[PDB]
Amino acid sequence: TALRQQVETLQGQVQRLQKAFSQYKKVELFPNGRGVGEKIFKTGGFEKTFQDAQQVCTQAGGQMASPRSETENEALSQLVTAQNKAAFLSMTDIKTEGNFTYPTGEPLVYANWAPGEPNNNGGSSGAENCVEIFPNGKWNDKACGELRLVICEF
Amino acid sequence: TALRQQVETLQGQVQRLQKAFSQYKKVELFPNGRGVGEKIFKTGGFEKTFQDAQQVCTQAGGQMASPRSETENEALSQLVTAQNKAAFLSMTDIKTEGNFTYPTGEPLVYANWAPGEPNNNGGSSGAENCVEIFPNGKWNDKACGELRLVICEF
Amino acid sequence: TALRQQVETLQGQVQRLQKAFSQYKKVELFPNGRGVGEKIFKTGGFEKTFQDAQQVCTQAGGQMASPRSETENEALSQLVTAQNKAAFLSMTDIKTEGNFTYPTGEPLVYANWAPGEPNNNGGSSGAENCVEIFPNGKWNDKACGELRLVICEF
Ligand SMILES: *[C@@H]1O[C@H](CO)[C@@H](O[C@@H]2O[C@H](CO)[C@@H](O[C@@H]3O[C@H](CO[C@H]4O[C@H](CO)[C@@H](O)[C@H](O)[C@@H]4O[C@@H]4O[C@H](CO)[C@@H](O)[C@H](O)[C@H]4NC(C)=O)[C@@H](O)[C@H](O)[C@@H]3O)[C@H](O)[C@H]2NC(C)=O)[C@H](O)[C@H]1NC(C)=O
Ligand SMILES: *[C@@H]1O[C@H](CO)[C@@H](O[C@@H]2O[C@H](CO)[C@@H](O[C@@H]3O[C@H](CO[C@H]4O[C@H](CO)[C@@H](O)[C@H](O)[C@@H]4O[C@@H]4O[C@H](CO)[C@@H](O)[C@H](O)[C@H]4NC(C)=O)[C@@H](O)[C@H](O)[C@@H]3O)[C@H](O)[C@H]2NC(C)=O)[C@H](O)[C@H]1NC(C)=O
Ligand SMILES: *[C@@H]1O[C@H](CO)[C@@H](O[C@@H]2O[C@H](CO)[C@@H](O[C@@H]3O[C@H](CO[C@H]4O[C@H](CO)[C@@H](O)[C@H](O)[C@@H]4O[C@@H]4O[C@H](CO)[C@@H](O)[C@H](O)[C@H]4NC(C)=O)[C@@H](O)[C@H](O)[C@@H]3O)[C@H](O)[C@H]2NC(C)=O)[C@H](O)[C@H]1NC(C)=O
Ligand SMILES: [Ca+2]
Ligand SMILES: [Ca+2]
Ligand SMILES: [Ca+2]
Ligand SMILES: [Ca+2]
Ligand SMILES: [Ca+2]
Ligand SMILES: [Ca+2]
Repeated sequence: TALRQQVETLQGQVQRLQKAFSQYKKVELFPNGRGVGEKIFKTGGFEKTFQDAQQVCTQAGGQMASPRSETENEALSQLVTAQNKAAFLSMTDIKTEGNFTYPTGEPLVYANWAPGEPNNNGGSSGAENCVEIFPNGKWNDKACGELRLVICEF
Repeated sequence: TALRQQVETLQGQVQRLQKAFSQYKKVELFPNGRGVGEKIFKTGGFEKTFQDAQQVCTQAGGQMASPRSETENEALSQLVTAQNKAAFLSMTDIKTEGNFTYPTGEPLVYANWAPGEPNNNGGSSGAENCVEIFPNGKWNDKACGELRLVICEF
Repeated sequence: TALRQQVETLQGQVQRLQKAFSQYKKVELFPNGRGVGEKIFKTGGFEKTFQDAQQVCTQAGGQMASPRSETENEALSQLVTAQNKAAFLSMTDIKTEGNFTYPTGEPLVYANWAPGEPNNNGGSSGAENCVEIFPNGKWNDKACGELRLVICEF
């Protein structure tokens, strides 16, 4: 009976927590984050080389963005559009040229290459083994040593 | 009895959640957010026309700021003061000139017009049917096509 | 029995809350925050005098940073490194020259003074009674009237 009073009080605390949490997720993601399913993408609003971006995302507790669907890709395109800066994705063809994989090593389940890309031609930058996403959502292979918007996936 | 052990464990988890949540609300609102009652105002730190600001706030899961009291208005004034940029509020007199309403269509329950305002005179901008808030908290009717600080209400 | 169903449902809600909360802490701290133990440090990304920084942190619900260990100090150094701007710490020697204390008045349990510091010589700024932290983590006594990165502790 007293136990009953305790779980009804827990129900009220839990529901208030859920309400307040729904609100603070929306507050937190405004404006530099987007949620898709269980994933959250968030930009730090600065640019780094691919290598430094990788360290930054891991150190923060996440990883670089691996868009596995149109919906996830659109969310990233929304972030780079707002920031007006193209962002590095997680994927590279470093192990095998022309074959872009996630950092786990599996092949892409989704791809949105711009016309003509990937082309592995960064001019004076040499080969292009990383991937940038444009405001329109399209992808281009870019040299990993370039500076691009950092977006992390959590 | 075992059930008793389970709710006492729930009590501990709930309380730790409440403690950590109180802290992460303060962390999140620092420095671009303010809480007042059940409302949270947060600025994105960029400027947009009223129309674009409306889309941005809705898309993010909220709406534009509708200050219904002195306390809510002060919180907004704190945000525009920090950003040093005047912000659009939610209210317009688009439906009826001189009669400012919330987006629901109800009349203001609170108003803080600067001296002489509203005046519906944006010079070359034409009529003024939206509302900007100044660092001092005072209001001026401004053309909706101007760019002003975006603050959203959640 | 029905009570049993209610606490098992609470267990599921609590665990989902804990999972989502772990994720939104990491999202929130990226990139301007760091957690150490029960503390969270977060920079606002602007500069203020020591006096104004104190007001800002208190008003936000926290206080200025009081690094009490190497780990806490490193977290601050990570924030000023990212921002490329030295930050004020909480400690002053205002009450007694050469004796730096926390705002509670207790002496430092940890210190990381740069070589030669503290020296109480701000040139035209006069005496130096506050403390700045550099990107390398080292400390220098600086005049309290200077503008430095604002980091708050929550
Ligand atoms: C770029 O480089 C990568 C790395 O080598 C290559 O990745 C491979 O892509 C192929 C083609 O789609 C893919 O094969 C398909 O796998 C599907 C899923 O089932 C497979 O994995 C499960 C485990 O999750 C196994 O239990 C299944 O039996 C399948 O096992 C695969 O079998 C093949 C031999 O038939 C073997 O070569 C693979 O190593 C092995 N994979 C794994 C993970 O065990 C199937 O439904 C479908 O029918 C295909 O078999 C394969 O999984 C990828 N390999 C790896 C290592 O991930 C790309 O081929 C290459 N090129 C491109 C264009 O991306
Ligand atoms: C600017 O433009 C707007 C839109 O037309 C006008 O808004 C109206 O403001 C008036 C004046 O304050 C306001 O009337 C007061 O309403 C108070 C609340 O009670 C009313 O609403 C409840 C429901 O919440 C009803 O159950 C009550 O019976 C009241 O109903 C109102 O009755 C009047 C006729 O007497 C009718 O014209 C209204 O449409 C109707 N409102 C609603 C929502 O049902 C009362 O305590 C108080 O005594 C006043 O009656 C009225 O509610 C506003 N109308 C709307 C559509 O929201 C402004 O008049 C106009 N000018 C300014 C200066 O803002
Ligand atoms: C800069 O300015 C400050 C402010 O005056 C001075 O702070 C003092 O530092 C000393 C030296 O370390 C420190 O004394 C040590 O305290 C340790 C902890 O135990 C003391 O506090 C507990 C309560 O938490 C008491 O129950 C203990 O009995 C100790 O009490 C202290 O006793 C001394 C007399 O023996 C007395 O003068 C203190 O006021 C008193 N402190 C308190 C808080 O009650 C001990 O383990 C250790 O053996 C030392 O005694 C002392 O606590 C600090 N005082 C204050 C007010 O915080 C610095 O000396 C000065 N210089 C520097 C270099 O920082
Ligand atoms: Ca390549
Ligand atoms: Ca290319
Ligand atoms: Ca008007
Ligand atoms: Ca006006
Ligand atoms: Ca001094
Ligand atoms: Ca000095």
